[PDB]
Amino acid sequence: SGFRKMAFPSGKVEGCMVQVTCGTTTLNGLWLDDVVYCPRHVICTSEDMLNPNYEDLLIRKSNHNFLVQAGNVQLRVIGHSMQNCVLKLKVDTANPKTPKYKFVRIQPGQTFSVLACYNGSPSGVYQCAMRPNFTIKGSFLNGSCGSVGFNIDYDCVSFCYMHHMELPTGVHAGTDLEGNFYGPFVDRQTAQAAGTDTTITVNVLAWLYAAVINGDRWFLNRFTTTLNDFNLVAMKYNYEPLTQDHVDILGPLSAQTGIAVLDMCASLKELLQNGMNGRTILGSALLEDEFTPFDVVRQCSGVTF
Amino acid sequence: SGFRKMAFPSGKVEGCMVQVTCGTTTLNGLWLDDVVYCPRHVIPNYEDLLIRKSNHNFLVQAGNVQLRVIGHSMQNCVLKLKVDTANPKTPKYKFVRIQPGQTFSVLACYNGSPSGVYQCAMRPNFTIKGSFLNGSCGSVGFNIDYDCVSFCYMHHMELPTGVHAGTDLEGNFYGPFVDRQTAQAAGTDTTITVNVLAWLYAAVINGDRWFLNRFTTTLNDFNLVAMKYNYEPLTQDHVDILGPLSAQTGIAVLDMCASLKELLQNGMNGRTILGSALLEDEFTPFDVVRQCSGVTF
Ligand SMILES: COC1(CS(=O)(=O)N2Cc3ccc(Cl)cc3[C@H](C(=O)Nc3cncc4ccccc34)C2)CC1
Ligand SMILES: COC1(CS(=O)(=O)N2Cc3ccc(Cl)cc3[C@H](C(=O)Nc3cncc4ccccc34)C2)CC1
Ligand SMILES: [Cl-]
Repeated sequence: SGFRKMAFPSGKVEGCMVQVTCGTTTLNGLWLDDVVYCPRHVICTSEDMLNPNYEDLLIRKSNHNFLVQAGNVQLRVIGHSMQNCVLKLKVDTANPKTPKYKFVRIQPGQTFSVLACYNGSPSGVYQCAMRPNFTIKGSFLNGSCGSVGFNIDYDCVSFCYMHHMELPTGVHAGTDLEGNFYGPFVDRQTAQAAGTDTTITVNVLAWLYAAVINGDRWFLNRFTTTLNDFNLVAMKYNYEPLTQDHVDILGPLSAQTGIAVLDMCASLKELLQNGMNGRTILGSALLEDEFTPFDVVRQCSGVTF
Repeated sequence: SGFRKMAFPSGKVEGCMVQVTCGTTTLNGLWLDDVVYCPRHVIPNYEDLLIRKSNHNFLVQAGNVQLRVIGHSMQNCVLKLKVDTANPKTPKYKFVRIQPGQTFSVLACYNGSPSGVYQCAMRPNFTIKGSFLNGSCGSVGFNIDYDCVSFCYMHHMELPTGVHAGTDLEGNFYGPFVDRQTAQAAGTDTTITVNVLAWLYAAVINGDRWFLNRFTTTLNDFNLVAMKYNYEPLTQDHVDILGPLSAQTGIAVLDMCASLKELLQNGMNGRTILGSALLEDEFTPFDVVRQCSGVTF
């Protein structure tokens, strides 16, 4: 019993965190085999950030301009290249602590763990979701750039995010490990703002199924809904449209609890209309959207209370 | 910017998790140097049950390697299995006993394999609101101070309300519990007042000031009000501990108490604080300072 926002154990990622310094800028890098991956803005000044020409800034650098530190050991950079918004620093030593890993690009609604780092040293781990507007609501201070997001289903680390910047609203933007930004963001000090955010509907439904598994059914009703009538109502509360894929994905949780997806959609519609009336669901007074159907099946028991 | 429920990095603890099997029971153990620590219920008159066991009855598995048990002893509700191999991954560590209100990270494990990490607090009723399934017994709670792991909790059981109970690493239970199948229940819980105040200071630091007002209060008037909402009494020590956050934000502790008093009497009125519609009590003053400063390990 219980339902917590649970992160993956971070040990496999901790052994990959290094510090990268170029001139006055210091940030974090991910050391996998003989390559250190880091945000390309490590080559920038604060002035450069308005309209940086990364190709022009990079051609002026040599390998020995990049200082890489793994613990108390200085790594020697023997090559460098840029792939999209990430810099790949070839080093003389392969990381003996390199785990089994993949680089995966995720979709909005997907969750992952963030190992927040400063000066190549891990400070904390927390669970996050890629918002529908492609930002993340993280907890990051200056010096956190290069911190990574990941999942560890089985013993393989799937790296899905590298931190690049904080937007004016306090939310965060970054790239996959191939350097492609999530969303329409640029690694430039440009007037850019997160688009209007929405609630991840499939995740709220998954969390309502988690509540039923743990023994709570106060929020259910005798009604059902068509998928179209549910979406017409959901859009009015800034909820993401629910697709047939989302309905298919919720199939296993529907079969375990005995509550059809469209019947759980009817309960959500009523919760949006009435609120909670002094009650909570899994210790929360708001509808939680940062647990996916996969996270619920992973954390919850296979036997409904 | 941002404020999340953050756990310590778990790597130093992951390298200590092992699987312990005795008969039909399988649970987790903590391997430090040449000793594996686990709940004694893996084997009730525990001394009588233990005398009938030999070293070879305890099967200990670290990853894909079988460790050989060469001795065993009981300390309170914890079994200490002496093994033939010292853990080469043993970190710098201490065994510490925490107080209610203090927080810690839990590395939840099944079959000696870590599955997740989450942050939680020792409730004033000595239970923890964890997330554990069958097979999680022996999972540990800890804090990291510089490079030293301070082990503070070992999981033993789930109570009927779904909350959890366990011991320190010396085998002493947190709370009036016993390690047997009998009628036991968590007492009525209260809210950790000093932690709610710390979280209100975290909200101010993150730019949320709607709850701030011109009023102040006395410690006595605040405590009279707090007792009526099932909040723990606020002591002069709690006021002293909140000193740094008070100086940083410019809001006196009894000034923040007047805001909390108004939040208890009026509610949030459709508003949230740090993305929450409830008053959060699982961040200590030190957790707030640490997350709003970037301390590393
Ligand atoms: C909205 O302005 C802020 C960021 S900044 O200092 O202006 N900054 C400009 C900028 C622009 C583009 C890119 Cl790719 C990186 C950056 C940098 C940046 O985003 N750094 C930070 C990342 N993650 C959390 C940070 C919390 C605080 C400070 C800085 C952080 C540096 C919050 C102050
Ligand atoms: C009231 O909870 C139940 C627990 S039990 O299976 O009866 N149980 C009896 C018992 C007695 C003493 C001691 Cl020290 C440990 C235990 C065990 C226990 O507590 N295990 C569990 C711990 N943490 C989460 C668990 C979630 C599910 C199951 C079991 C868990 C085994 C479901 C009925
Ligand atoms: Cl995805």
